[PDB]
Amino acid sequence: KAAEQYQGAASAVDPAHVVRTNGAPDMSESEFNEAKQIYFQRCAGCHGVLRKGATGKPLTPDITQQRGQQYLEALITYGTPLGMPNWGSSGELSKEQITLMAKYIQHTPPQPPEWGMPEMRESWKVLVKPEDRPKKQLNDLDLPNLFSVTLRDAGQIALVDGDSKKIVKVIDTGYAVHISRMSASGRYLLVIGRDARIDMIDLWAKEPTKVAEIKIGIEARSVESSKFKGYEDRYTIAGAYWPPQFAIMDGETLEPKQIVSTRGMTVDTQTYHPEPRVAAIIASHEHPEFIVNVKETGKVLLVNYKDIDNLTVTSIGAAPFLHDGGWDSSHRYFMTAANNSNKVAVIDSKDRRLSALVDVGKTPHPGRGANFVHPKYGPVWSTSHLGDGSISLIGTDPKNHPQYAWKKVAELQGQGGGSLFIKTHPKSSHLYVDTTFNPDARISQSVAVFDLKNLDAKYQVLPIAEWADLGEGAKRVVQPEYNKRGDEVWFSVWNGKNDSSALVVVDDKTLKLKAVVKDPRLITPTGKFNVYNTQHDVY
Amino acid sequence: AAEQYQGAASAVDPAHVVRTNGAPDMSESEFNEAKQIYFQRCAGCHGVLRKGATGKPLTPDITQQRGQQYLEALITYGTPLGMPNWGSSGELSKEQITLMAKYIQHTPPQPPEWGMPEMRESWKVLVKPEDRPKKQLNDLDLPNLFSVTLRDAGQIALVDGDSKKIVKVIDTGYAVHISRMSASGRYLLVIGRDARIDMIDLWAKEPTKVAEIKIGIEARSVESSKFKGYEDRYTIAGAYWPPQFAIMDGETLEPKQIVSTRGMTVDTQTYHPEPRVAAIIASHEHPEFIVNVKETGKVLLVNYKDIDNLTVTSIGAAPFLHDGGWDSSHRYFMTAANNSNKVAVIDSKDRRLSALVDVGKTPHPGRGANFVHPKYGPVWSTSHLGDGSISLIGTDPKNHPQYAWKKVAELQGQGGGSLFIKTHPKSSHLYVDTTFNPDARISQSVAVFDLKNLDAKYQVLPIAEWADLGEGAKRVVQPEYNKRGDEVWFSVWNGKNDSSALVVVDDKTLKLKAVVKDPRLITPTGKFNVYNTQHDVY
Ligand code: DHE
Ligand code: DHE
Ligand code: HEC
Ligand code: HEC
Ligand SMILES: [Cl-]
Ligand SMILES: [Cl-]
Ligand SMILES: [O-]
Ligand SMILES: [O-]
Repeated sequence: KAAEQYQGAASAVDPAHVVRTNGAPDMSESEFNEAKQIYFQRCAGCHGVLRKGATGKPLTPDITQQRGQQYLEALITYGTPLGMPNWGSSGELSKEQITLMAKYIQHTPPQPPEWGMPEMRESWKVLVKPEDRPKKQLNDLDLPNLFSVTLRDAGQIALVDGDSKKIVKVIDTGYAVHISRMSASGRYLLVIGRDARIDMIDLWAKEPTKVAEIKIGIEARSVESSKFKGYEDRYTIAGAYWPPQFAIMDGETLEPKQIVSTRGMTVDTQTYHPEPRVAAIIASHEHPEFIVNVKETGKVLLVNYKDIDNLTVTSIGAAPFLHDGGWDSSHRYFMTAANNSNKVAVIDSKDRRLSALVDVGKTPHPGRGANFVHPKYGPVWSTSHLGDGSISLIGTDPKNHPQYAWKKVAELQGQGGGSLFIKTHPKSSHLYVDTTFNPDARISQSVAVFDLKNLDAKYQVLPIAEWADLGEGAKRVVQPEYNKRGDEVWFSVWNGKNDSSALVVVDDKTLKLKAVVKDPRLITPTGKFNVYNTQHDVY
Repeated sequence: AAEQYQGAASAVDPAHVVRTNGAPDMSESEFNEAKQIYFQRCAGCHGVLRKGATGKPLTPDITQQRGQQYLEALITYGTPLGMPNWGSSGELSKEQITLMAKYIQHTPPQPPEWGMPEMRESWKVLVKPEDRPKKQLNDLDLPNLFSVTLRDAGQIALVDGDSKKIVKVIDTGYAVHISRMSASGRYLLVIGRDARIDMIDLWAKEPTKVAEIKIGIEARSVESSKFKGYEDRYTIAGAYWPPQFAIMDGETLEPKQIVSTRGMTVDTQTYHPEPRVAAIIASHEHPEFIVNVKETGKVLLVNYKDIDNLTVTSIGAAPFLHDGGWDSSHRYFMTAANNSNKVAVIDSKDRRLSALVDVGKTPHPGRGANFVHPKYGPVWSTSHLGDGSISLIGTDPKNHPQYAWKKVAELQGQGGGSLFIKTHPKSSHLYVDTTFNPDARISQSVAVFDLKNLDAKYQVLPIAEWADLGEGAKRVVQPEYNKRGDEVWFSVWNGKNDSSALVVVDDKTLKLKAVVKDPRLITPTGKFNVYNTQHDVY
């Protein structure tokens, strides 16, 4: 009873300021559930699970009830010129469904489940123990020139032989794999589904097979491996959208070791955000650390894994809505884009500080980017945009080019907006830019190609989808990617699940069609990752 | 383009996203009546989101599982595991108990957040640093000054150590929990349970405030940078609500950084929506702050070398971290994980957990008591709330490795309900209070041990009786020495409508030396001698 009286006094919290949430329009289970289904299918991607993920005012009951039914129905029906699509005018949703959505967002957001160590360990599986694995490569494949291609809707990936242009093996994975990464030893391929399911693949088995799997959350986009000298295959890390966390696992068995929450304060307003989704992750070559991007809070965390028992993290403020990015030519400065902020943040992995914030076009989407030496400006890194058809060129040589370092030194103009990936190679004199989400069929079905030796000349349009000879469907082209020797560039013709897709290969030296990869198993091909170029960050 | 880019369905499955309810309907006045009682009688232990106590959380998934009649029965009769009985004791009525059972079956109401906009708004620079004196403009003996908390009055009193008189009374936040000194010895920092901080300049004609700010809705700790070359550089504070800690300018109190403590636990490694910040201590080995995170049982090493890009080292200890203090060398932080019945040892130099020592039932050391044992060498001691034991733990890995981080021995006090143990380098006595012991006489007195003869039983000093105050519980709490170390002060914490006092004992003779009475001395609690606090002399 002593300790009971010790903790007996009243809380300093004032009961009058603790608020009960409600005042929302009544809706039955049937109604609420119908709206909820539409929300996660059509609205969650942008607005998040807790509805504070998009720009502008959140869809939380404090704001939505302020607006009212009529305002909400009207906004959902016609959308806004600032990124909010129209659901009524387009005919996507009915007025009955819209009335339900307006009522739905006036209620407290329903909570998805958490995903802690117990859930992770339960999902963890060692298919083949390290001891039972081969001591050397048991097949005669040219592993470095292998391509890990995502068979999105089929929940698989396919290993495609670079030179033979044929599928060597199809592997079952998590749903709609987002990216594929290579371990520092060049032996293990890591893939992560958008459902947060990771699969570890041993390229040395007679037939490349999975040796381990685990689920790190409910939804995720990124996975990465330790690339600092002396740590080959030591640790694997992955970022989840939900729950807002990232986990570190054993690089050899995928055993969950540490789980860290990213819920916290924003860089701009320094206010609390309950859903800071983890975006791009890149491994540092300067220190034994992982560079993790936190979207909504706009924070870049340097997670040191020299000692994972007592985790040391350095939090660098950048800019809101961090997404994708990649190394500069020297592999020291992490060029990442804060797309909704229309800026590119530059992270010095050596000094461990924000080198700069560069103003670019509308919604930068570099991917990993494209590096090359500009005649006039020296070493640069480039990115295309979703919001416009411009290409930003940024100086990345502070040491020998201080006049151009971290400055949007110049621009280029591609076919138009809706661009996703820009690309080049050290041995190439070409710069490729796609237009996957451009509203025009012809533009979305082709790629622009610039001449690095003559940047003043207009790009040449390569009819990628046309060359595929596939028939009907949107046939959107996406992410250009080089081979080991980078004497040929690959593209994906992302056609419908019930349509016909293909991989188109172009001779980089001549800009001529070289091969077209077709197979009934090649369903909804999206991302493609050459083993060598991915492992050694060649872009 | 961007609308089609971010247009695919979320991987989150709608069928697993749950809408909450199935709770017993209650009107606004019924809900508010129950809510008021919750924060007044239950929040302390269970927390705002009701996941703060041991055992099962009071969240709707568990409470609705238990049912209305199970909940009423438990609230009425309590349990022998830390849950008080509210019906049997007659504290709450059956109508109120029914309202509470219904209340906990509903989603926990949410108090507001408190970020940078709220902090800068509460921020006030009363006297700019350039307008502050360049020298001590008074004749006071600052180092032997005592900062006494006048809890219920929302003030503190500066009492002159040698003269025994109140030098000044200052208006502060409600119920200040602790006083702390800047490394320069010039500034006094106080923080109320309401999270309001006040910076006082002891060099002014009259010791007055020069700045203040609110860093939350509820807090308990505040600290100053004590690493060499960082004198009055930064000031940190931990809050209960929201679960965060903030770093400010050690000269103006200007909010700089705010970090959330919400995260995974050390044991189950699961998410905890309310890990509250406890004790905080400034490292002397590295320019960093050592912060304790209760519920998640984590000890963070917040480096302020570069306040723009904060680097934090998270060290897992044990759940329910609370208070603690340095060993004799000021290298190892001895903190208690009360509900786990353990004391964690954090090596601030090597920056790792040196060990987990098993002690008594609910250890409550405060800052602890360091002294050299005749046999086991240098030790660090603590008393308990759960029992009458006193643990002695070896703290010398270099010259006494065989006793390092071990419960080397045990002493026995008057009983449970103990809050603080104390000693001094110049003293040969060890004092331990028993503030919350259910027996009036035991709670109104303290035990004193002879460090030159630990085998001998303690002596009992009638502190409250010596005060001659009349009626009231007259609970005695927290012994504290003067800079010299020949005087030991005690607070006689009586009701606000009763008479309280500070009793001072001659440590050399164990005889009454003085009694401080004043109509302004209302509900005196914590007393902090300037020198001993500033230099961690304990
Ligand atoms: C955070 C993130 C990364 C960086 C990972 C890294 O390198 O660590 C990334 C990279 C990528 C990369 C990396 C390419 C590279 O060369 O590095 C690819 C191929 C890719 C295919 C797609 N992405 Fe991606 N992508 C998201 C998130 C991300 N995508 C989304 O949340 C978004 C906007 C909506 C969604 O539904 O997921 C989205 C849409 C897409 C697509 O439309 C693509 C083409 C197909 C799909 O399945 O969604 N994302
Ligand atoms: C986190 C924490 C510390 C360590 C701070 C540091 O070192 O930086 C501390 C220290 C302290 C210290 C430090 C003493 C020292 O010598 O270091 C004092 C005087 C003190 C007086 C009280 N404490 Fe305290 N105290 C709490 C929390 C804490 N108390 C509670 O939450 C609790 C259990 C319940 C409550 O109602 O606050 C509680 C009850 C009490 C009391 O009942 C006291 C006697 C009076 C009061 O106002 O609550 N606490
Ligand atoms: C700390 C001194 C407490 C105060 C004040 C209150 N509660 Fe508590 N409660 C506490 C503990 C340590 C425990 C677990 C005890 C055990 O035997 O497991 C509890 C438990 C409860 C429960 C039951 C939980 C369950 O098993 O389903 C209830 C319903 C409960 N407490 C309610 C509650 C209320 C409403 C209180 C204020 C009027 C209250 N508790 C105060 C510790 C403490
Ligand atoms: C991204 C491609 C979006 C999708 C898909 C949906 N919304 Fe959206 N929404 C988005 C943005 C960028 C904004 C801000 C627009 C602005 O001009 O400020 C919004 C805003 C809304 C609002 C209004 C909020 C307010 O100002 O009070 C509502 C009510 C809203 N969005 C609802 C909503 C629903 C129900 C959706 C799916 C059926 C949905 N949005 C999709 C971005 C995007
Ligand atoms: Cl934070
Ligand atoms: Cl965490
Ligand atoms: O992407
Ligand atoms: O305390």
